[PDB]
Amino acid sequence: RCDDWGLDTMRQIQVFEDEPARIKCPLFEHFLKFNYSTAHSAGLTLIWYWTRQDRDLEEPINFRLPENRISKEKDVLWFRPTLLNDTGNYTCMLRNTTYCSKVAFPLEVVQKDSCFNSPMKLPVHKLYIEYGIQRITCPNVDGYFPSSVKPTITWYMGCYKIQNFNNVIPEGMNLSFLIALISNNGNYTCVVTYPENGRTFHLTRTLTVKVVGSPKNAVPPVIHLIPCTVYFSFLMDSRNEVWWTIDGKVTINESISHSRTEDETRTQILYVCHARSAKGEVAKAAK
Amino acid sequence: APVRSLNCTLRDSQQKSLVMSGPYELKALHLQGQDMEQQVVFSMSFVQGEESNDKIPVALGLKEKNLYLSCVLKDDKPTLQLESVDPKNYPKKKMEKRFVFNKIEINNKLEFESAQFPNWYISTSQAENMPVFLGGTKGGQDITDFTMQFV
Amino acid sequence: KEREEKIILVSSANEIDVRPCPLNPNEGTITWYKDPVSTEQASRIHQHKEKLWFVPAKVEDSGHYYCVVRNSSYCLRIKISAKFVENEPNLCYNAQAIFKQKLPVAGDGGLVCPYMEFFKNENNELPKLQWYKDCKPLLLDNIHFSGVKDRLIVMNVAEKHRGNYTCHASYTYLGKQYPITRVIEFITLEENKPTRPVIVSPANETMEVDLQIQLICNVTGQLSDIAYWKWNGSVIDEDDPVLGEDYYSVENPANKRRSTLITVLNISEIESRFYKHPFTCFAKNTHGIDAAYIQL
Ligand SMILES: *[C@@H]1O[C@H](CO)[C@@H](O)[C@H](O)[C@H]1NC(C)=O
Ligand SMILES: *[C@@H]1O[C@H](CO)[C@@H](O)[C@H](O)[C@H]1NC(C)=O
Ligand SMILES: *[C@@H]1O[C@H](CO)[C@@H](O)[C@H](O)[C@H]1NC(C)=O
Ligand SMILES: *[C@@H]1O[C@H](CO)[C@@H](O)[C@H](O)[C@H]1NC(C)=O
Ligand SMILES: *[C@@H]1O[C@H](CO)[C@@H](O)[C@H](O)[C@H]1NC(C)=O
Ligand SMILES: *[C@@H]1O[C@H](CO)[C@@H](O)[C@H](O)[C@H]1NC(C)=O
Ligand SMILES: *[C@@H]1O[C@H](CO)[C@@H](O)[C@H](O)[C@H]1NC(C)=O
Repeated sequence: RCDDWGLDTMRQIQVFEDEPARIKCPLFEHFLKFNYSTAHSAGLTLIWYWTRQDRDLEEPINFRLPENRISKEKDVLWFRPTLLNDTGNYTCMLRNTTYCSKVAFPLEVVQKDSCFNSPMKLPVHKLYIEYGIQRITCPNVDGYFPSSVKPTITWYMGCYKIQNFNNVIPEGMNLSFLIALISNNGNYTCVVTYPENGRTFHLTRTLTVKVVGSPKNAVPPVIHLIPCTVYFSFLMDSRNEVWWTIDGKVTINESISHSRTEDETRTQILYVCHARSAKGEVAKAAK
Repeated sequence: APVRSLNCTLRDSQQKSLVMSGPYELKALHLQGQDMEQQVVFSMSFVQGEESNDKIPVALGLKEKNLYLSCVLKDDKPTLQLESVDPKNYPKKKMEKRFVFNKIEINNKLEFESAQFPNWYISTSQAENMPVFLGGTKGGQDITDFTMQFV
Repeated sequence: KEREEKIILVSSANEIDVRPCPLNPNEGTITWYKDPVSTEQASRIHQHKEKLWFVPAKVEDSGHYYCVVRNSSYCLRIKISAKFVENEPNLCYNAQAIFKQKLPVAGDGGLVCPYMEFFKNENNELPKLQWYKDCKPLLLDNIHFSGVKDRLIVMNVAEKHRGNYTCHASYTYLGKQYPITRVIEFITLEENKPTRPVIVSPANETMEVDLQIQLICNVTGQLSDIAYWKWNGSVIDEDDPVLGEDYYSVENPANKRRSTLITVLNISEIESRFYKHPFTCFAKNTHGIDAAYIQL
């Protein structure tokens, strides 16, 4: 009898082979309202197990591997480094004799090209076009080493190390974009490499940068067999809607179009046409 | 009028102007106000090329020098040059692929993609007094992004 | 011998300058001459690598100097001219040193301090640039202005930004420090904007049937936009005797980005095909597309 919160997919936890990976037990401060220290004091124990991929048997994790490879430390699970066959779902569970809450997270170890290619679904950090200086930060780096050790961070665009770019300045853990232009679209990689106890590790994150529509051009919706054509200037967290009314609600055919700067164009066919963005709700009638 | 031209001046994103440097060669550099007259005045002929969803096929000729910018191979590498022509014949309407560029123009920021060699662009160098060329990279060491001003 | 670089790069008196040999990258071995130049750095004008150093420069130097790459096989060489200038009275610059730059209001943009590429430190990094506007110094607060490298990133341009700007560095040559000055005239422009051309007429309509008639495409948009006809899913050809296209463009003084584009489908003699498929006008730029027909 557990509270089975299931599988936390708000990881982005695919990970390259031969690299470290720490995972915090997702329970704490998320599923549960408390941290590790409190729960320990509350007489809870934290336990770990997994199911391998192409398997249904919940086995124990092995903590007695060569070089103390997979390690546990409080609410963190440590792989140093990950191997291919580590891929599967890991469960942390907190239990009393009267209490039980568990969740699991996916770990997908993945292989790398010499130029950063992989089946990895890259994450997308959109940048505002022509918008002064904007910065991207090398993701998932905190926890892997103390402030006592200064690593090397190398930035790449494509297969190429970023050195002497026109509007791009690597500033350590931060990559700076000066007045972005659509020329700035692509995959960017950070390779952070550090020493741990007389071994050197490497941490690799790659992400897609897409330059999109400025806030200073964001605007309520613009309206143009009866076509209701509406133009939606790009706004970041916006639900673009379009509907005909007659008074309340013959076929139809929606058609989303996008542009280079992600400005939406919903065309929808067939007496009044409406549109709603995060900046407005308007309507225009028909002849 | 079989095609429309307009007469424009060009600069790159780091504000360098294009001047002609000894013929068959454009170079990009910063210019002082008393030498603004030294700018290559361009004629942007809006030719026919492949319909694109969002590009505009144009040919880039210099103004009464009877030269047009061109894209050809040279040691098996796409290269940008000035071909000379008979002005009674040009500005044609279906221009040969080595004349046509695809204009991408976003908030009045232009880059011209060679139609002959896709994913190649008119690049300038960050350095000064350095000749205009043709690059295989956007977003890197070379500037591929330009501004337009009219005449 | 000679071919002239006839473009007189004017720089600042009492302050260090560097001139390179203006060669297309097919260069050789470069020697500098006056109207040769000393080879030892101590001499206030000299050669180091292949550049002509003025350490510092005084006004008396203004004149023509020569650079000569020689291969025995070839040695035709280039003459360049220099003008040095003391600052105008009550001014931290001189009018004919000014580089003109421009930017659009309501946008964010950046100026560039020209001819700074030679003053880098061994890591190929330049000296912190100090920014000024009309001899008064700038707050690089990263709200209104930011300086990285050779840039002066300016945010929310408005016409108040209009002025002569000054970028300044300090170069160390040989254990004495040297100041480098450049001047930029900031002049504003009309705002940049996402604008898709929009079609006026034809207006998706019928027209009664003839058997040398003209057919008009009116588009409102930029001059860099285009407006063309397609019929039977294909474009008007230069070798189609019935069908002609002539492209005109009326500017607009008021709003240059809202100015008439005109295309005429000069059909001359009808054919029976023309009643069967509509004539579509297309207005298009990088921002978006519009479409309109007339059926015959
Ligand atoms: C949670 O853990 C921290 C230790 O990092 C501790 O300071 C705190 O008292 C604990 N509980 C809370 C949230 O008060
Ligand atoms: C069991 O855990 C529950 C929940 O924290 C707590 O109330 C109880 O005191 C714990 N019992 C023991 C003996 O640890
Ligand atoms: C983890 O388990 C889920 C079921 O909850 C399964 O669908 C998925 O394939 C597993 N993923 C990994 C990384 O093994
Ligand atoms: C990486 O960027 C390229 C463009 O440079 C793009 O075509 C590709 O989709 C990206 N990689 C992945 C796997 O998304
Ligand atoms: C810059 O200075 C020059 C000469 O002193 C003057 O002609 C010009 O008006 C100035 N430009 C601006 C916009 O301040
Ligand atoms: C349509 O274009 C014509 C010129 O062909 C122009 O006179 C007219 O003003 C344009 N339409 C509108 C509504 O301005
Ligand atoms: C005119 O016709 C085109 C198709 O040729 C269509 O896409 C457009 O929406 C029509 N204009 C309107 C608003 O009726």
